Amino acid sequence: MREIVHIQAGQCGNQIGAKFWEVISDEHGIDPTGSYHGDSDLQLERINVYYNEATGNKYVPRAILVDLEPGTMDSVRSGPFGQIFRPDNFVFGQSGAGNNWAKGHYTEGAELVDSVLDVVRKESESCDCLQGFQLTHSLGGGTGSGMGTLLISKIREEYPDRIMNTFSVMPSPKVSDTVVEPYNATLSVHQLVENTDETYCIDNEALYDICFRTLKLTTPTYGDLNHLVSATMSGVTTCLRFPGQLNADLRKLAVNMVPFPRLHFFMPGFAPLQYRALTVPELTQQMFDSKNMMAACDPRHGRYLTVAAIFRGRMSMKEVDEQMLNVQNKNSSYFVEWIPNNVKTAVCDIPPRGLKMSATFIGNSTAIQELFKRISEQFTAMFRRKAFLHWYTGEGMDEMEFTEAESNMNDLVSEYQQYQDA
Amino acid sequence: EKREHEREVIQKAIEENNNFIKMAKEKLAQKMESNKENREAHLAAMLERLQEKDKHAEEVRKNKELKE
Ligand SMILES: Nc1nc2c(ncn2[C@@H]2O[C@H](COP(=O)(O)OP(=O)(O)O)[C@@H](O)[C@H]2O)c(=O)[nH]1
Ligand SMILES: COc1ccc([C@H]2[C@@H](C)C(=O)N2c2cc(OC)c(OC)c(OC)c2)cc1O
Ligand SMILES: [Ca+2]
Ligand SMILES: [Mg+2]
Repeated sequence: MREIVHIQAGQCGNQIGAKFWEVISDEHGIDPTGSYHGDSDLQLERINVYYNEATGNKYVPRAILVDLEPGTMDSVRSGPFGQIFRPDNFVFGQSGAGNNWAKGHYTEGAELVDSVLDVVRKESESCDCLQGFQLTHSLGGGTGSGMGTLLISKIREEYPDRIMNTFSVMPSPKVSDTVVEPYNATLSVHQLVENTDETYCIDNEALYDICFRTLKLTTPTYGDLNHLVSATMSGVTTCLRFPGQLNADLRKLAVNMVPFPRLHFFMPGFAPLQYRALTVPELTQQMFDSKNMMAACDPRHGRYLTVAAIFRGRMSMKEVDEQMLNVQNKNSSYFVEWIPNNVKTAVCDIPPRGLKMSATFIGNSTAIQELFKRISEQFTAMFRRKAFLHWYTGEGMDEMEFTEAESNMNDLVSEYQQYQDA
Repeated sequence: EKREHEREVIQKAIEENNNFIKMAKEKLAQKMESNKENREAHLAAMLERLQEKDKHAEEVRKNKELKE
């Protein structure tokens, strides 16, 4: 029954994970009680990808909530859909991780990982056919980043032939907690290159800009940013959650979106960001405008290796293809020619809450290298003076592991550059 | 290989917290030892000087007696 196990870790990871569940629970007609009151069965046909059934026939998210301190999870619990989650599925320590990758990966997080793997095992073992795992986290803190990557390693060890998928929030000076964010992210990306099959790169720089230069929010809160993230995450998982002419699953996705095993970092796109529904031509233009991208790279600086796009709502499948095909055949400079038919299009009838038309885009572009450069430059600006490193050497790390993580990110960048020029 | 690296990092952090504690403990004990020594030697030298002055005051009374 192609079940997915969802894991959310750290402050960011749990905040956006929680919103995610709010949104999709509403789309599937589940209320804060886990009770179904929807009007279709398109809501229920694949409900088991994300939800386990209850004794009274209630639906309970296949979700595991993880943190090294309890604050955020207390908030999640006391939030709107807080009580939907399995309470055994809250796994947390007391001490925190101090925005320190080393504490999440090596010291504090090591002490909690096994209890997390216990809840994971308990959720996997009752899966008819488990697809893989979905992790929500940021890369700039300590828990979601250090402990999140540690977790991905353990899961890969225990389930080496399942798919690992992340939604990974990338740090930016614009919207920043601490200065060590580049260190934590460079260390984390290195893990993600070896141990995931698909990673959605969600850049906080982009979310800030869309919030500021577009949504016209002058002082954008984390709730504002998370609302974009929530919409993107719902769009990006539509084809898994709903029945269509496609059977979408994680493995087929990875096979069709990843031509080289290391280049599996995707730029998501969304449209629109209202009483006038958009027309298919507007969806198409907006989706592919840099301004609707959530990774803060401009797609005209690179080339698309692959693209997956869904349109949500009742519209003209013919007009979609016409428009899709049109934007390709207007912009062939920005798609690779050596991968025939590298743009794929689908349609769902059910739109999301509050829109009668929407469109979501998953792009594997070489322009994502811009993001990794941005991080590399920042990492190097400190590391060349070994600034701030004592926080990590004090947990047992050596400079060597840093130099290697740096190196592997720059190699990743070189790889993206090689294919942008082929 | 990765698990064993994980073990190494955390054992190194323990080892360093320990060597730091140890070093501190020793540094303290050496300084307090050297301190007591020095302080004592200063008092002892003071008392020695005083006691020589006592002895000298005998040789001044014993010597007045030897003019008779
Ligand atoms: N978009 C988004 N980013 C967040 C949120 N919370 C924290 N961040 C970012 O995540 C990074 C800090 O990590 P955080 O999740 O707070 O630390 P953790 O508890 O150790 O995992 C920084 O880059 C913040 O900008 C959130 O709710 N939404
Ligand atoms: C060539 O690129 C493709 C990219 C994606 C797919 C399908 C199939 C692998 C699947 O699953 N895809 C998928 C999944 C999607 O989400 C899971 C999705 O949009 C959300 C989507 O939009 C076209 C396509 C088929 C393709 O031929
Ligand atoms: Ca501890
Ligand atoms: Mg934080």
